[PDB]
Amino acid sequence: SGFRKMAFPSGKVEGCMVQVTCGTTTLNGLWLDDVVYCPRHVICPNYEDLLIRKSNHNFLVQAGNVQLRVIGHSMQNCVLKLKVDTANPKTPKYKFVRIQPGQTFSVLACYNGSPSGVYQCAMRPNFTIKGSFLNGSCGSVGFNIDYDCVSFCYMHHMELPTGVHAGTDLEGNFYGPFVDRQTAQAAGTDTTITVNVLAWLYAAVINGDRWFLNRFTTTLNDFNLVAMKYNYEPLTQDHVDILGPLSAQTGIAVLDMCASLKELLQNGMNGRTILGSALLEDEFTPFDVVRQCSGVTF
Amino acid sequence: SGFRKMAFPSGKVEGCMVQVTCGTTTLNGLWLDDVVYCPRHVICTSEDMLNPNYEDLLIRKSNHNFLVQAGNVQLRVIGHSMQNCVLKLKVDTANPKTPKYKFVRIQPGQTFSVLACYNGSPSGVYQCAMRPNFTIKGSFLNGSCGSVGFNIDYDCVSFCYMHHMELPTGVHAGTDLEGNFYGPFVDRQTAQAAGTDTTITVNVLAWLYAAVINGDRWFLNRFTTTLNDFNLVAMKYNYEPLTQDHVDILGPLSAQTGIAVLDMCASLKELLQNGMNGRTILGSALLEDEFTPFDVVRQCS
Ligand SMILES: O=C(Cc1cccc(Cl)c1)Nc1cnccc1C(F)(F)F
Ligand SMILES: [Cl-]
Repeated sequence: SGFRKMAFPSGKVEGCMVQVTCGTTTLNGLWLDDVVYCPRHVICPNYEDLLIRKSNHNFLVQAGNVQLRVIGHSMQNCVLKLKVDTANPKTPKYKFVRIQPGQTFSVLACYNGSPSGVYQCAMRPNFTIKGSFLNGSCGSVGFNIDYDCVSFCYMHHMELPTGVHAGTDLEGNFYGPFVDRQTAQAAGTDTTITVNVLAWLYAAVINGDRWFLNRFTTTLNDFNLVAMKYNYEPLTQDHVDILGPLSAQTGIAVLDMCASLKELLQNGMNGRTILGSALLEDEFTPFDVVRQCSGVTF
Repeated sequence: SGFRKMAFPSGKVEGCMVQVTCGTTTLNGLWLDDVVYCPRHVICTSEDMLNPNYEDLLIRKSNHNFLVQAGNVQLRVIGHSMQNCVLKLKVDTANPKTPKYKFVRIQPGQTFSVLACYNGSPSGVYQCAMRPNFTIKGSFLNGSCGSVGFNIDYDCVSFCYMHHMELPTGVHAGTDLEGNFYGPFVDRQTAQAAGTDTTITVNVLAWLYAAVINGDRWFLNRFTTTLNDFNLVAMKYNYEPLTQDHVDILGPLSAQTGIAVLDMCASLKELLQNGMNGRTILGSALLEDEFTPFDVVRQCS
C-alpha cells in the first residue's frame, strides 16, 4: 500500500553528469561514450557564428575531479555535442527518445555537474514542465528506465516567467514553441492530462479509496464536452484502450470512471481527499500506476 | 523557481542493494563493507510472526542457510549476528561500491528518501517524512522489506530507516540501521495500530516560507500571535505543538523573507480557520508538512 510520486533510481544517470564551462557560463553536460551533450546556450544569438569562434580548449569539461579534454565539437539543433578523448566507463545502455505531452519522466537536477536531487514530472500539454530548478541547473536531464536501458527524453534549457521550465529532447529539438534566447516567451494556457487523472483514480481504487465511485456511466462524446469545459485534455479511444488493464483489475469500466471524474469536476471533493490530495492529480500515467501497483524493478 | 518533493540521487544506495533469502522468505539487504544488514524477520516463517523467538530461530541457522545475491553474484555468508531487529550478515566480499556513510537515528518531522526495492533490485525513489506517530506514509508492496531510507549530505549517505512492515492502515513501520524500531512497534504480526497522526507544524511553516520565497504571499495577514495561543489553536486541528526549538530553527527563513515566525504562525492559524478558498500554495490545495526547514533552505536557495 501507499502511492507516492516516484522517480526512477537515478544511479545510471548520475554516472553521466559532468560540468561544462565556456567563458563565464557553467552548466551541466551528459557524458555518454566519448560525447558530452549540453545546451548550446553555454557558448552565449547566431549560434553558428558564436561556435565557429570557439576552439576545443575553450570548453572546460569536468567529470568529478577529473578534467576531460575536448577534441571536437558540433551542434545538433539546440544541443552542443562535445567530443571528448575519454569514453565514459559508466555509460549505461541508453536511447534518446522524444516524449509526448502527458508522458512522465524523472529529472536528475544538477548544479556544477553534481546531482542534487531527483523528482518525477510530466511533460505538460503546453510542453512545459513544472520542475524545480535554480541557476546552474541547465543541462539537467529527464529520463525513464525500461529494464536496463535509460531513455533520455529531456534536457533543461530555461525557465519561463511563470516559474515553469522549457527544454529539448537529447537531439536538441525543443518541446513547445520555445527558442533558446532571452526574449518574450510565455507558456501557453495549460490543460489537465485527463488519461493521467483517470489512471490516478484507478490507483486510488486499488489503494481502497472508493467514495468517488458512482453507478453511472457516460459516452466518450458527453465526457469530452464536460472535460473541454474544465480545461481537461480530450480523452481519445487510445486513452480508453490504454486504461483497459486498470479497468479489468478494478472492475470499473473506463467510461464508468469518466462518470466519477465528471461528478468531481462538477461538484468538487466536498472536503474529502483522494490519495491524500484535495486536487485531481495528473502526473501519473496509466503505466506509472501499473508499475507502482506491481513493483517493477531496474 | 518551482518547488518539488525532491528525493536525493539514489545511485550511492543502489550500489548497496542485495537480495537476502532465508528458506522461503526473500527480502532486501544493505551491503556496506563486508556486512549485509537486513530485517531479522527474514528468518521467520508466516506461522512464526505471531510470537517469534528470534534468538531461538537464529541459533538454529548456519551461515549457508542465508543466500545473499548482489546482482548475478552470490555472496558467501561467513558470520551472522543480531543487533536489535536487524540481522547483520558477515560476507566474504567487501562492497567495492560502498559509499561514505553514517547510521543516523532521525526524529519525527525529519524527511528522507526511500529507495524502494524488490529482490535486491531498486524500482523507485521517493521522498518521505517520519510522521509524529513514528510511521511513514510510504509506497511499498510485498518483498519491499529491507528497503532503506537515507539522506545525502555532500558525499556521505546517512542511512536512517530500514523498512520492516506495513500496518493495517496502509502506513509503514521500520527501524534505524541499528535495528531499533521507530515508535512502539514490534516485528510481530500482533495487533498493532499507528497512533493518531498529527501535522508537522514546523514543516508546514517552512513550506509557507518556501511559498513566500517563490512569490506567493496571499495567505499572510497583519496579525501576530504568542507561541501559547498558536499552540492552543494548532492542537484543535491535530497539529503538533510548535516549540521554541522550532521557532529558533525557522530563524534563517524568517530573516530571509522578513516575516517573523509568530507572524507566519498567525497566517497558519488563519489558513486553518479559512481553508484556501479555491487557491493553492506552491501548487497544493492542502498544507504540506513533508518539507523541513533544512529542505526548504536546500531547494529554494
Ligand atoms: O508487512 C509485511 C511483512 C510483515 C508482516 C508482519 C510483521 C512484519 Cl515485521 C512483517 N510486508 C509488507 C511490507 N511493506 C508493504 C507491504 C507488505 C505486505 F504485507 F503487503 F506484504
Ligand atoms: Cl532528525
